[PDB]
Amino acid sequence: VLKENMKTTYHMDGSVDGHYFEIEGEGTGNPFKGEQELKLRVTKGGPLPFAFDILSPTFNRVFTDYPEDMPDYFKQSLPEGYSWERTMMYEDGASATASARISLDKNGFVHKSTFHGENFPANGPVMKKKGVDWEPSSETITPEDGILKGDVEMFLVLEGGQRLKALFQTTYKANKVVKMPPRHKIEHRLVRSEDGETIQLQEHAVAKYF
Repeated sequence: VLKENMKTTYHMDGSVDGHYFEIEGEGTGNPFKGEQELKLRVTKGGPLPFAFDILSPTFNRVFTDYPEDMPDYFKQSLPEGYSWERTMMYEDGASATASARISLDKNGFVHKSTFHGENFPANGPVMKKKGVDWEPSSETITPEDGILKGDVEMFLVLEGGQRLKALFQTTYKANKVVKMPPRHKIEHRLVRSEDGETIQLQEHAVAKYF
């Protein structure tokens, strides 16, 4: 079941323009408040030649503060969990796809993901490691049959305050029939920091009615 402090173990396999890498880590969060903290480590292919921010939204909508009367697609999917697939199109022609499965083991959540990135310009801000943080965002969640579609414009903040724009589209798929919500939005705030070789992420997400 689900408790007010849930742990996660993370593993990602990925590549960006031919550079293979793997990341492992741990998280804790309150899924009813929509808050989580993650500690991540590059275990293969480090150091990464690209800004970490292009990966950070891959690292679980169970951690969303949902109103009491709104159907919670992600919490309903437990214990079996859910999976998602995402495309990410940047304004400079770079593109990425990511996918993840969210399941449970004896300690809490198991988060397994892959990432594939392509055509990030060599002199662009991602390959120059100029990313600082994503802007807070508002993602439109649209039910279609038994799955959810997510659409969010994302803005990567660079050093100096310039933004790099991207369009994120996601399909969320529970393993079973759940009660579908209405069309709604999820507001996110994802913040990145570091402690030595450890990447730290914090997310707060809140579902809201239109």
